[PDB]
Amino acid sequence: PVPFETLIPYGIIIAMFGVTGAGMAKVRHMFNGDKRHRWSVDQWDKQQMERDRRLTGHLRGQTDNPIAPPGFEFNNPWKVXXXXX
Amino acid sequence: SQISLLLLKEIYTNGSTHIMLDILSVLAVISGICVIISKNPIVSVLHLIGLFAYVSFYLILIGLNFVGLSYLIVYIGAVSILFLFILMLINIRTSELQSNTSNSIPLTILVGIIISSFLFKMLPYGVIISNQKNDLFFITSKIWDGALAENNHISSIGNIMYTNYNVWLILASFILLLAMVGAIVITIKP
Amino acid sequence: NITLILFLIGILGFVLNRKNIILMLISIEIMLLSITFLILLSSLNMDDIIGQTYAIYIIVVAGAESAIGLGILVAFYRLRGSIAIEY
Amino acid sequence: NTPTQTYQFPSKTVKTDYPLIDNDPHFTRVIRYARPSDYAHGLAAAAAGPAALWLMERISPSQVGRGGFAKAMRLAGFIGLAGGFLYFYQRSILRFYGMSENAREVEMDMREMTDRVKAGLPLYGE
Amino acid sequence: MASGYGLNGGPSRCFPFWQELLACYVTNSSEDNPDGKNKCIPVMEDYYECLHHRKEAARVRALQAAYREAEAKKLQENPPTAGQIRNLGLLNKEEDTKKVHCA
Amino acid sequence: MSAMSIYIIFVSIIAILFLAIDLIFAPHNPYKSQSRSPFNISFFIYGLVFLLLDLEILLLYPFAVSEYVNSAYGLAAALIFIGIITIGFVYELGHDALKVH
Amino acid sequence: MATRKPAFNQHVLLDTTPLPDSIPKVKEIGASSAPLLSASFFIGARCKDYNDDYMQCKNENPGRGEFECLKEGRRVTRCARSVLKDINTHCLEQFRAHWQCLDNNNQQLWQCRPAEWKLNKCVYENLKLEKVIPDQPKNSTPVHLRQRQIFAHHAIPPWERPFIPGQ
Amino acid sequence: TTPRFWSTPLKYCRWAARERPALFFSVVIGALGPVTLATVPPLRRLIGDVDAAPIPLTYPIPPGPRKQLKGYDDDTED
Amino acid sequence: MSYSQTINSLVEVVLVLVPSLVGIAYVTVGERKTMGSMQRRLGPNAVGIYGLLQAFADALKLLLKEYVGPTQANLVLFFLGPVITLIFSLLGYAVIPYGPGLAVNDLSTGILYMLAVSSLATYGILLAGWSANSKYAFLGSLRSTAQLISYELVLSSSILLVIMLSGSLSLTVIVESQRAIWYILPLLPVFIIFFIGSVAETNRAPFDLAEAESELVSGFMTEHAAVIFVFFFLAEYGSIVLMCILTSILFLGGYLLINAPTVEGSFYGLSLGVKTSILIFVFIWTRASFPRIRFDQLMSFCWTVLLPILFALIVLVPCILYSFNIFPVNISLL
Amino acid sequence: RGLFRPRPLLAGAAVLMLYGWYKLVKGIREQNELAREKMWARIHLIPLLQAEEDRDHVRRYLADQAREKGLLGENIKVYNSDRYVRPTFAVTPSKPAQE
Amino acid sequence: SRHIELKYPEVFSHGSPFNVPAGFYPNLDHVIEHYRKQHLEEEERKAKKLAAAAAAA
Repeated sequence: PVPFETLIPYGIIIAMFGVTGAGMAKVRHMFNGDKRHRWSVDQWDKQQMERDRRLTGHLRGQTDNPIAPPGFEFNNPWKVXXXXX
Repeated sequence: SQISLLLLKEIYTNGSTHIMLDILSVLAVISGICVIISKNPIVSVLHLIGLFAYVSFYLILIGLNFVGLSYLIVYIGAVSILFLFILMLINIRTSELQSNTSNSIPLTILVGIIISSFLFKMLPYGVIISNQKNDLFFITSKIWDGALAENNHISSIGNIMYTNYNVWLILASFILLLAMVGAIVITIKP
Repeated sequence: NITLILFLIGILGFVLNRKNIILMLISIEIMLLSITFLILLSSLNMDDIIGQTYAIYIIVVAGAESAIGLGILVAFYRLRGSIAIEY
Repeated sequence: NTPTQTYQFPSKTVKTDYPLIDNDPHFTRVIRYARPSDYAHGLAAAAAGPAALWLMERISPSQVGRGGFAKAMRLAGFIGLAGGFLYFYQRSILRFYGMSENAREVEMDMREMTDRVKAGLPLYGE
Repeated sequence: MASGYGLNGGPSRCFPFWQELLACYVTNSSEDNPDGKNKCIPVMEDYYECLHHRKEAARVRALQAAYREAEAKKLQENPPTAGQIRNLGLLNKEEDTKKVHCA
Repeated sequence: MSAMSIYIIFVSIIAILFLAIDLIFAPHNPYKSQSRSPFNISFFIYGLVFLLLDLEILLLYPFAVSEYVNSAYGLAAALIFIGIITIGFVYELGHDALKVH
Repeated sequence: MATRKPAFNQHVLLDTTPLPDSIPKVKEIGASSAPLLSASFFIGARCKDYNDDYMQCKNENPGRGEFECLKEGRRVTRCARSVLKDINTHCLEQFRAHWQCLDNNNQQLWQCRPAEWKLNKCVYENLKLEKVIPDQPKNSTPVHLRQRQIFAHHAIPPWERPFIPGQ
Repeated sequence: TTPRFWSTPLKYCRWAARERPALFFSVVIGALGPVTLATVPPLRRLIGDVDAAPIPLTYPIPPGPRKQLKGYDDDTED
Repeated sequence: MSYSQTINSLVEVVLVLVPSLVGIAYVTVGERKTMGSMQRRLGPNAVGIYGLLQAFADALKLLLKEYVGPTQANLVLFFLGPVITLIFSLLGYAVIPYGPGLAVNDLSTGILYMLAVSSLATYGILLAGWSANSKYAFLGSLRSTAQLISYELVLSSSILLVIMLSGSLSLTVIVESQRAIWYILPLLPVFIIFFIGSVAETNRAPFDLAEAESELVSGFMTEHAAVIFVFFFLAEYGSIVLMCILTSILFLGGYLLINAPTVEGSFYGLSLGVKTSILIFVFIWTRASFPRIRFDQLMSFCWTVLLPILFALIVLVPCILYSFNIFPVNISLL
Repeated sequence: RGLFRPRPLLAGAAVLMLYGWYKLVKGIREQNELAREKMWARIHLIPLLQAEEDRDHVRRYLADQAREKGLLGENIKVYNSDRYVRPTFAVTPSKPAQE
Repeated sequence: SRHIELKYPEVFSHGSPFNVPAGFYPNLDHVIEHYRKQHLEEEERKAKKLAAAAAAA
């Protein structure tokens, strides 16, 4: 027959992988503002996310207004560090 | 009357703390000192491995991930295993390797002052920018044309490593070849 | 500056050492790592991948040289039984 | 159709005796412009290797075991073939460099390369 | 550095200075006139400044001392807060943008 | 505080707790020259050939993430490098320095 | 502010000083990454010449391209602004569907073909702009016009069809 | 017993495949690289399998002079 | 971002490490039950309902057991190697993508990171054997270290072939690249070699001389007492699971399947788990099926069979990628 | 049993390998085509993003020159060339914003 | 000699072809014209030597 008590630990192992998958996807989704996350982000994507924030306030915020709001021309972030150049 | 220059903390996209560079630097010197004052050569190599790790972690935190991981894989993972192998097999009495370090103390002091004073003046302003009120700050911005398709450091090396500078690669292969044949010829029975 | 201090430590290995030739190899490895550390930080300051490439070849050569030196030491230990200088 | 830019890259100028044809000629040009004496010189150079080894054996025997000399002759033949071929290649390519008398070659390159211009071909290929 | 290959796969940031230094030397130095390479002196200084930034560091700290000296003399009755600062140029925060800009 | 940084903390904390339990709760009581023999050269050789071969693989990893740009020209020099290092492997096999029999 | 990638930044420095009146003022683009990615090929259609001109001006003025090309810099902004007003006048629904799909799909274009095909049809029949990708392999179908996307997490509905202009 | 390659090459290759398979086919696999380099690209051209053009990895600057454009100037603003 | 970055990082690490250790706990339970069923017996069915508490009883027994160290050689050194081994054996979970970019660290050098942490774990075994202050036990630990670095070369050589197809060291890219095809079909011999190398890398039977009491001089792992045994046992079973995850990533399509955020995540995690559980089963299956290989023959197998084949494939594969115009782009795409 | 004869196993292995390579040719070619589209999409955006960044650098370079002449009385010359060099250092206020 | 002639003038063609900012590379036309002249002068010197000193014999 089929020894199913032998299979129960495999079901536990598979289900733990399911919890990590579901949990990671959920917490990232909430972190990005009820939005799917970004992955494999290069320097171009990183810069585009900073530009989105200086338009909306959120690194994931979107807007399609063809005109920038006032003060956008002053809020471009120049990053400051002490040591490692 | 307004404050045209504005400074504020960065919330996300923050970046690591430069404090961690200070802890790693003192861990390297402590482990380095422990290398040359340890009684047992095996324990000396353990402190040396520790020194490799701190330098390797240092390189990773400043963004030199590929080279930093290469140190872990190659120096810790291969070179120092070979060192531990031979040391842990050969017969060693610690009494035979321990000299009176006190007789070396004045020469130690003199050599340190002479060598450091000359070698420090040779360092370009980049490496001495942040070591020993009016603190200077590095500022960075973005480009778009430069960032069209960024390479990771390992890809930038790979772009030139086999084509522009491949003479170095050939030369290194010959050294590896010679090392393989040489170490075998002097150690094994034919 | 950290690389300078590390180079001193490797230099001091010879100064503080009369009888331990295994420490002699280790001091050479500390000096090589110190010099490679200095090249790597300078090439990050000067935005030059060639400096990183130089570091990679020093690592390879330092690894190959450790292989030869451990081999020579083994050919020496086989006839002697000690790596200790009677000083 | 002159491209209005007939010298596009900074090249190293080298003092030689004969006109420079090509400082980096394609492998097939070097074979095609080879003179019949280049084959003669290259073959004789190749044979010299195993012939020298054979001569050493006949005058100063190596006292090697049964199959040792055949193995050394196989390696000496390959060494001679490599050195003979490199010498053959050098003899031809030195005329492309202008480091050796090259009048037949200057004519041939002028003949060949003018023809590609009249066919609309790129001078050196694609 | 001078190689022409930066960390991100692009060219190295000091390469244009190196190319110009080599350009100045090749076209001004010669065997007939060896003193033409004196024209290269300012370009060589620019290449050394790109690598190591000594002159720029000396200027910025000289200026920052003056900037912080004058900033202490003035009185900030109501400097912008970081929260108002973080709302600069945002879609529905015109009040904070005007306050930060003092307009 | 990043996920990677927190991860190393938690993994190390796990190791501390396990040490803590056995060093706090498990019973403890302190229950409490040599000869020199020759060692086998085979163990140096394993580490030797590992180290040199591990260095050669590292020098090929940039090629695997740079193939599109390297194209035919990079492949040629990568193949030359591979060809040179496999000759040294042929020396290692042929001389039976792994103690085949 | 250098192009070096920062690793220990903890602060941001902003300057409130405006441009001098000697410089003509242009209004900046107010569109974020996902909308202008979904408008990128339409910007590339109308504004190719000005885009190229601005990059040619800068190459003509090495080391000084920033300061010597501001007027051509302003023309690029106004041409791309004209496409974003035009799309927001004629194709707003299909525009929003595409970039909201992109913004949920790691900004990967092969995960949003049905929305892109909808918008490409709408943009073509209003603003007469065609998506064009240079140097695509001639033997194969262009990748953005393929019914099936091998790398799409969601398989594509058979009914949703690629928009070939002029069909 | 064990054949010699330079005496009878075909017999040696038969023995090597059966007696040292790992080393023999490793030599065969390694040799297929150069063989496919010399055979497949020639055949692909014959069957029309054309190589794709390189994708841009830098901004594609147009050659020749600038186009002397008029439009979207400062008078067009607002 | 929406809530605190520190909170986000805490929850993600908890979501990976805690379920991963539960998985490791039940792999040891499953190994005994599966080998039991193959052996016409049951296995654990008493400690807990259906034997599901067996691994926890074993761990709690071992943690409350007294530890016997060396003859006061060095207390720090005695624990250092075991601590090193466990920490660096669990570190490789931090780059495992449970879905696209769904890793603790979505690293562009992720594959190199796994290779680095694995080579740091080998030190603890060498270090532990030296601290035993026993000649015979050290030679076994030394022989074990020789096996681990040798078959580490096998895994590194195998991985390079996979990187040639994907053009990337990022684990998410390697998986997304396999929407074209699972690499097991075009790299089928590489997958067999990589699986064999992962069993040898983990000191698992038929390469289990580290734990072989029957052999005269082998079995230095058999001398690890209470808390040290827990460390090495957990490090090993956390390495077996990680090897089977990494094999699923590299050759079995990773998390790929054969609209809500939670459901899509659950399926990707479940898909990776099924592929990992299957390879976990194969690990157990081979241990029950074969006798032990001698140390001299296992080192000959690595150096005169596996590596010569791998380095031949290192020549063939990129020649094939060039010949068909299929060298992949190395830009950030997938 | 035929399940363990090498000949059908070898044939089965080869077909799986042949199928996998055929699919890999189709996958990497279409993946290379997707990369072409992604770059051209970025290329069309680069001038409008770069012009915006170019204006910002122009603004702040001038503001720094106005600061220096106002504060120090004149402008210190860092480079002898007339070229624009993106700053490595920046004058910062002694404190950050309060909140 | 005080002037240094480059052993490797082709170093003027070095530089990464990827991620090039607009207006990054300095103009090198005077440099190429310098080496065009160096090449044309040398060819003339050989031309006026094996065609003028060869008419004697």
